[PDB]
Amino acid sequence: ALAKFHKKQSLTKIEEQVGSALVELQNTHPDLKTSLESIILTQVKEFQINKTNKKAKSAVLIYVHFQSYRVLLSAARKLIIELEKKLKQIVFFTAQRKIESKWVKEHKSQQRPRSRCLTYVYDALLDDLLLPSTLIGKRIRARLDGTSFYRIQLDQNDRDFLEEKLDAITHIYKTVTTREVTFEFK
Amino acid sequence: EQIVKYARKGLTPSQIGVLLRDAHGVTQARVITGNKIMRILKSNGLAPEIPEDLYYLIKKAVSVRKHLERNRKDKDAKFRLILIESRIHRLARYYRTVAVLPPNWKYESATASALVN
Amino acid sequence: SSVLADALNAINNAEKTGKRQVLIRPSSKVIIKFLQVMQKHGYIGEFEYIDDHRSGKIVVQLNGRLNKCGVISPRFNVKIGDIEKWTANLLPARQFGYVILTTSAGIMDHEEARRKHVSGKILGFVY
RNA sequence: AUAAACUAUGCCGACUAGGGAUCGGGUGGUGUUUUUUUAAUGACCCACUCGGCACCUUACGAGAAAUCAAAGUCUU
Repeated sequence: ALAKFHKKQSLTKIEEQVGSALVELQNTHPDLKTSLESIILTQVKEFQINKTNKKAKSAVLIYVHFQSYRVLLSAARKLIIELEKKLKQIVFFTAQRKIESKWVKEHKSQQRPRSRCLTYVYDALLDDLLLPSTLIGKRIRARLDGTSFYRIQLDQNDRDFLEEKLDAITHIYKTVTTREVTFEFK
Repeated sequence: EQIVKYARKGLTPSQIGVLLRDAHGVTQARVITGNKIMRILKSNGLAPEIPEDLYYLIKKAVSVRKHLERNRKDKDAKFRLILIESRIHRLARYYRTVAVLPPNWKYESATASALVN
Repeated sequence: SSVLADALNAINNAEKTGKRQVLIRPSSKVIIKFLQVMQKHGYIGEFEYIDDHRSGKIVVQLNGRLNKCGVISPRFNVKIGDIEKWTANLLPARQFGYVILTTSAGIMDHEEARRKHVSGKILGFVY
């Protein structure tokens, strides 16, 4: 539906499926009715996970408007389960964050709240992706030359949901952010 | 209180957004109205007069000289009523340069008048 | 109390012990920038990966000679009769030299802003 | 308010360090011992951590030398 979107202009084949897909679940399942009633979308992006296996395994990340971010997290688990069953693709939900500029301030009487800074915004996604479960340990490494590796500590009891998305996440992050992100289970 | 606006952290949570929501949490909560709900109650009241981060320095620092005023021998008391002081002043400025008028308070009956309600 | 020799005097203060570099100041567009012109001409390794309060941006691996000490300097003039003259700071004419000046335009190097005939402040000087 | 008012050694900003030495937290603890028909706890100890304690020490840097992990410290 153009309903469950904010720009409401035109959707992409991916964005379209997602729209009806969502509208589907609130009609089909009575429990997601309440939460999905609320949920609005901002935009959706598809990414291809290209491995050396010449295998094409894609997944899609959806941007939930910040207004419905509360709600999105409220049922996050069940939502993603059904969306993956109903789209046969890997699903990730993020918040639509707007980044502010560092030196491009223009409103004399306006301070750039840290809440929307590049460090904090880009650091956000990681929490968002592994979503259902939040990480235990986060770390940075400096390879000699000058690389920065983010080996992140993930909870053991979540090996299920997280082990699979594991590669997608890495790849989406490298695309949005620019950060290599290896995980480690503890 | 507002320093102790977050004795909520004790039995409610979670420091504290709610007032925004970033690295959020996992528990009941009924949103901004859950906050404001009793977060407005809080100090059995409200405030704003000015200005906590001083409305304390000036206090501890106020009574802080009753002894000085009577004892008068605890020079090892003046040696601090000077400091709690240079402090109670050192604040002012960042308000004498911003939040508190442009003289008084930023100068106030400081040294002295037990203020004020 | 002075982010310059602060950290260049840790690289400096390090390679003399010999090692694999360490942490430093907090970041500074400038710190990072010198800790650029360095790498870009050689000397250092790979500026690094920290992010905190202002602790952010980088550590920075060592590598190579880089001997000895990045130069900190604490005045600021430049151009023509100048630059050439404070090129006496240098560890010898016949190449070697590098004087990481500050150039009206660009935080540049003894030559890197000898470039388009530039000048200004004297930020520092390497190897 | 003089001073047989002192590490004859500055520091707003810190390393060559260690080793040990002391007082915090956090671990293990294994050691004790409380609690007290058994403990847990509490203590004692033990190690181990990290806090920072001060010191002490020179496989380093000095300076003009005795000494210095500084006065080490950017052709001196």
